[PDB]
Amino acid sequence: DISLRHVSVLDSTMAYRETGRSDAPVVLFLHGNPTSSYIWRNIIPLVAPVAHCIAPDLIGFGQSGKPDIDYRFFDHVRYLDAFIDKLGIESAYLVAQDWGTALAFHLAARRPDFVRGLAFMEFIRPMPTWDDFHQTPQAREMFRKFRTPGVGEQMILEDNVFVERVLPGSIVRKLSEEEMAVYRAPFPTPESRRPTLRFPRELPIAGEPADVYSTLESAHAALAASTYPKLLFTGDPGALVSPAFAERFAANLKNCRLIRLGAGLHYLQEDHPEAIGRTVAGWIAEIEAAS
Ligand SMILES: [Cl-]
Ligand SMILES: [Cl-]
Repeated sequence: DISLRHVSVLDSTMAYRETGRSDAPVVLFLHGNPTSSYIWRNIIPLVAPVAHCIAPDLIGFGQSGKPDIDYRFFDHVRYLDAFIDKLGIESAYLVAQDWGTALAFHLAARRPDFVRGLAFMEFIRPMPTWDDFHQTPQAREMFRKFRTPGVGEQMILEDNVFVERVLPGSIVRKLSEEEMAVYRAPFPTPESRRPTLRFPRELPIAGEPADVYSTLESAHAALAASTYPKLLFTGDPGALVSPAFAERFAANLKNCRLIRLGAGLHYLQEDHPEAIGRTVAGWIAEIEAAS
């Protein structure tokens, strides 16, 4: 059974999904834009036998509160940090996708000993040019429009394009009507959609925004030097991560195994939950037995 809980955090509240035996290591699942802990619903039960699974809804997403903030990357850093402290988590495996990987990389860079292992996919990295972002002309044009004043507000705040187009368009299988009802539930109003507009405007592309760009460059330098166990999952063709890029990226990290899932785009949990869950569970069991 998965439980949906709430925990007071800073000036607001955060929801999180929880399951697993509490005497096992913690695994923290970190979603990105514009999902929530719901995207881990078919993975968490498969890791539950070996770990204490904790999957928060980032502030402003899912069933978490909606404080009056900018929802910058650095805001998410503060709320996630506060969430981890409030639950008393002193060390954890991290499982992450999209902006959840930026949060995971930055957490690991600040507290390297916190990470028991990092399983990541479809991750954010500093992108020196627009040619380094994604793979398709239509994605490049759309995210350029997100980052254009006025245009981005119309597409995302008024028309909810990140939830209604980018999310189902970046998954191979068809989402059910109920699944899309869940994913749009946090975002019924223009004002509620602010976090899904701020995130693409935070993506580190061509040096902007400079603070995120610098921060993720440092995070990736720490990642490259780190020696904790790592799993990089990839889809084909993928989206932010192509198979060929994943192969080189993992081969240039220390202690990183590459898992090729097959047909996938950006939100790989919706196309390969059992492969991801079973692989993570076996990887944790391996690492825990090795102690
Ligand atoms: Cl996600
Ligand atoms: Cl984004």
